Amino acid sequence: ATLKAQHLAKSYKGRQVVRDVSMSIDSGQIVGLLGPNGAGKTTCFYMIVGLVQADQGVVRIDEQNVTHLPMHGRARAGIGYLPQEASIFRKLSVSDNIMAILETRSDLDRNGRKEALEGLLQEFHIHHIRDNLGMSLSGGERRRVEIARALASAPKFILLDEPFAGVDPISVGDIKQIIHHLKAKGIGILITDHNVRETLDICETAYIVNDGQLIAEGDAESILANDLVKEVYLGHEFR
Amino acid sequence: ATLKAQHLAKSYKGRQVVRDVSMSIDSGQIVGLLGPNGAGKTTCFYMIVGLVQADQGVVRIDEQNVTHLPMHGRARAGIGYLPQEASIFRKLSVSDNIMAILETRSDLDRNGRKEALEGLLQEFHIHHIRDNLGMSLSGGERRRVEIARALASAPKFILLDEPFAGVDPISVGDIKQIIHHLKAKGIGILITDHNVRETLDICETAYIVNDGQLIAEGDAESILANDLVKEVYLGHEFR
Amino acid sequence: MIVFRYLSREVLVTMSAVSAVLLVIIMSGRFIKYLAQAAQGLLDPGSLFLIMAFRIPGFLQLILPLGLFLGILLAYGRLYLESEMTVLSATGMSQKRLLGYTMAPALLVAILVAWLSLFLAPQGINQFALLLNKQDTLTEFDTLVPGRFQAMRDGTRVTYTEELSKDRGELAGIFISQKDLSNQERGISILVAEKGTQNIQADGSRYLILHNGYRYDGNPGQANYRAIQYDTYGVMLPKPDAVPTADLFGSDNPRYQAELQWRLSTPLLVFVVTLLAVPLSRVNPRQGRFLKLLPAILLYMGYLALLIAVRGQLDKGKIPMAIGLWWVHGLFLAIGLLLFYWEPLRLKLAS
Amino acid sequence: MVKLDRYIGVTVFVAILAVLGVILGLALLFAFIDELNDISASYGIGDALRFIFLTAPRRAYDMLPMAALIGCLVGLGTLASNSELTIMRAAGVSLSRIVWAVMKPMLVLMLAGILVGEYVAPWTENIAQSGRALAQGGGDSQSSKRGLWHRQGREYIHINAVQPNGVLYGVTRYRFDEQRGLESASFAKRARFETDHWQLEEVTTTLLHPRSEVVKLPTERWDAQLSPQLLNTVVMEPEALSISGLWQYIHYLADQGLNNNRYWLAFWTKVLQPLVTAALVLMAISFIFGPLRSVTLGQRIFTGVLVGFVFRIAQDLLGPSSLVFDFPPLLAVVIPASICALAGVWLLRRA
Repeated sequence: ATLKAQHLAKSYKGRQVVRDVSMSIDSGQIVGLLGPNGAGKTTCFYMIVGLVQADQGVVRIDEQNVTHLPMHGRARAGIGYLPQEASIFRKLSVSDNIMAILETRSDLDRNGRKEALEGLLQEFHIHHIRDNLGMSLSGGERRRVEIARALASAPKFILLDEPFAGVDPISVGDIKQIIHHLKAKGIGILITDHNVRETLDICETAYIVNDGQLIAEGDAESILANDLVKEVYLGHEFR
Repeated sequence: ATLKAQHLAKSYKGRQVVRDVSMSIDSGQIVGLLGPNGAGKTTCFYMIVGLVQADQGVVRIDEQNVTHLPMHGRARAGIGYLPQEASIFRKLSVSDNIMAILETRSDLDRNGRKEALEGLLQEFHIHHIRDNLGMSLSGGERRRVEIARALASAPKFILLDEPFAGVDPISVGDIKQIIHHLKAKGIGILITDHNVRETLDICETAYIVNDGQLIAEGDAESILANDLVKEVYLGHEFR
Repeated sequence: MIVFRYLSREVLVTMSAVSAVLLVIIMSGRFIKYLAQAAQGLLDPGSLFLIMAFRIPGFLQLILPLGLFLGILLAYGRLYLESEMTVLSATGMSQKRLLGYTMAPALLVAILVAWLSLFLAPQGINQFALLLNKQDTLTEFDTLVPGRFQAMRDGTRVTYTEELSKDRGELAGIFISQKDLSNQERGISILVAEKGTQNIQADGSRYLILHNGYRYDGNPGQANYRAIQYDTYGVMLPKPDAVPTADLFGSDNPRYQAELQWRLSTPLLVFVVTLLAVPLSRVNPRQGRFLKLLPAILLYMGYLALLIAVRGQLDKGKIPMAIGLWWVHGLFLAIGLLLFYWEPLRLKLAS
Repeated sequence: MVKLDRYIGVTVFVAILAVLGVILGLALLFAFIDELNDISASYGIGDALRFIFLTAPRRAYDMLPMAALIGCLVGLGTLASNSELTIMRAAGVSLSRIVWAVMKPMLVLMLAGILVGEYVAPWTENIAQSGRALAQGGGDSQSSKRGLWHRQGREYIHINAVQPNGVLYGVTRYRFDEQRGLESASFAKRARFETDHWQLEEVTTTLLHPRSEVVKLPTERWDAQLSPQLLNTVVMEPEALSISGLWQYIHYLADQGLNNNRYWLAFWTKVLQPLVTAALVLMAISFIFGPLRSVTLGQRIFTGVLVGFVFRIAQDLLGPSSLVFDFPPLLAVVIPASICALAGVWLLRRA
């Protein structure tokens, strides 16, 4: 499985936020997306998740075009999304958060749903909060059950939105550990954030787009050694 | 001057978010406030700004109690506030953004008001956008004229809220330059943010609060060497 | 002073947009009713534009203060959402000062609704009433067919006749059934006639004389009846709004004093709602700028409708002309005062 | 798909219930505000409270569609406020599934609401208007609103209120001699119709010529037809009639050759109300919750209130115009419902 987004471009009333952005992500690899805020860094990610409809361009997950389908169509194609804000079902418990979406899975059985429910519960260390409602959880537990549901949708790709934003430095290692778990499950991972240090520390092949056009790509060292990103993004005094 | 907050305590539905936190900040030094999110950092910082009324505790600027009076009184005493979100007058130009608040200064005349307007315009190098409206400026210029307005209130202390929020690594150096500009004027500066590396890099005597109570204090190295903050916040793996 | 002209311009343009929307809405509904009546009986097909033109001040009068309400609610909501009011009061702007800055446009609009309410409403309803009284004194078919059984408004009086004349001023086979005003003279009066003759006055109304009839002043099932054998009897019937006339000040008539208190009451209502909407616009949590709009419209209707209620009870309930309307304005004034002094009571009680 | 369906089901259900509670409270509040110009010292605040609260079971049914639209908007608005809906559809759940999950509690509250309003609203409403009219100005020979005047030979008849049960309330029988001398004025509280004749009850005939007799039972002397169209002009509006009363009345004037299309229209607005509500909220849910952009709850509820009032105006204009031109009454309510339905479908496919 390999997802490709070819020649994405979004225009905003005479200002072209993104022009000619092409990106590819393979299953089992951590791909990053960074750049200035005015650049197509923010808009391109939304054009991939489906929140923002791309005016022109191609979005295909494994030979299946998902450009002009609703967000749920991309979800059935394998595109999962994980926003930064609270996405927990506040009035139903955690086991209801995972089972509620597990019942939508076509390729499961009631024994299969209970087995997968228990597997995700004891897998993400949320087994003790089976009684706590969504609104009762703390931040860490919140994000854990959010990721748990994201995996409970059985996606072939996951689009994380600001994972490292607002986490204490003690939790950054936990976030990296869970993202490495998602790596170990053969599911693609797209990461966008303003914490360039941790993202490049965890991302294998990150991209950098500026003023609409893709300007850089490659490993953490390839970007730290790239001169353009230090000129316009990193600022010569990185790390 | 000397800003003091002795034994601050807030009650939140049976939960003491912050209890008996005492800290002081003097003019000309950059003081930080950090810790876990559940701690009294978030509520306590607002209890210093005045957005959240302190159930128990004392807040006085230079031996003058300013705790339980409206926010504008704290503004007259010298306490200035600068939130993270866009606070620019979108319908007023830059010269109108600075002059609009300059007209509130009691101790001035039109020679002094225009002199201060031109001085603040040429001081932050925003003289070329003196005609551009608020909504037309970019982010950096926005924060620049925001700081210019904050100085146009003539404060003895400034409370920055999430300065390095959503900022590119190239602009953090500019933030350091303007905050050092503020320090060179003998005005106190209180900074709270999640970017611990740059915050401690710029803060002289930072505080650390955990589970309601202050757990640490001192310079960047004193906190980097503190074992409890490494246990609950920074982690044994940070830097 | 830049804050003064800033907030003032925003509030004025916003309230102007809202008042334009509400004005087009109300004028379109009333237009649907007037074009409707003009289609049901072909009443005044050409000058319904003039009819609405006379109905404009009566609508703008009540629309302008609400447009001010939602105006400061929307504009100040805009300033709170985008953190402008936060850094505004974080500099030294007292909420009292905000209430003054907001209070100057309240004075302007108070003058506009004052001159409009005092002058343009009795004039518009006056011209509308004269046109309506002519085109409806000959087009409202107020005269009998003859047909039978015409009734007025309530149903208190009923005039019945079998024939009209060339002058449409003679009658034949008359019977009238009326009550007076209530408790006093509770009895129903009925008159029967062979020949009657109706006379109409150029100024208005109608006066009719009937010949050789009868007169009864008793209730059907009480056994108290009187008979009056007459041969000639002249009755003066009333008319085929009436109170909006001219600005003759509070005289012996309590209805004129009351209507003067209401017309005079609208601008004071503008001031009151202006006081209400300054603290009612604190939508700083960035979670609802459109939330307070419906409670503002509905609460404003609780102001206007209740004011009309006590103004209606001012004449027959004997509410002294210094108590009632100022009682209402004092109620909503108390609301605004409470909302404004919620926080200073916390801060001063803490001391 | 049971946990999500029960989740959104309970949320939308309690949301609609709360909305109906608040709207009913404000409606009764303004009704009490408005009924304060009617007191005749005989009964005021107490009889007011009794009237309003007897009308509450009626008003709840009239509020049910609006409470359903706004209620669903509160359900999906609170669910989408906490970013639960966006991630709910970001996992493979289409919007139509959510629309059905919202619509099932609506169908429960509308199917259950029509029999509640039809079994409980007409009875409590009859008691309400009956007692209110009686203590306010009932038993008088004269009735507010509309009372029927008719003349048979040398006899004059006034009816206080004609009820669509074949019963006439407040029957006055003015019987003059040829000389016009009142040989008998009488009054009847109620009257029943039985095949060949009219039979009056609680009758009081008074006259003093060579007594004031009181007969409580039938008096049969009306060879007059008292035509069903003359009585049909005075019947109360079809709002108060039960649904079965609308059917039986529709077929009651149909046998007499009288036209019955207003009552067919009300019959279909009553019977197909869950359908038109389902289409209205289908289009509203599709239009407001369609785009992925985050919209505040006040803006969602506000724009949905705009939709409901706009289509409310649409049916209000499109009914009278539907039957003045003599179309079938079914398509009158079906065509706008199908327009909202198909528009909601096209909006669903837009997403």
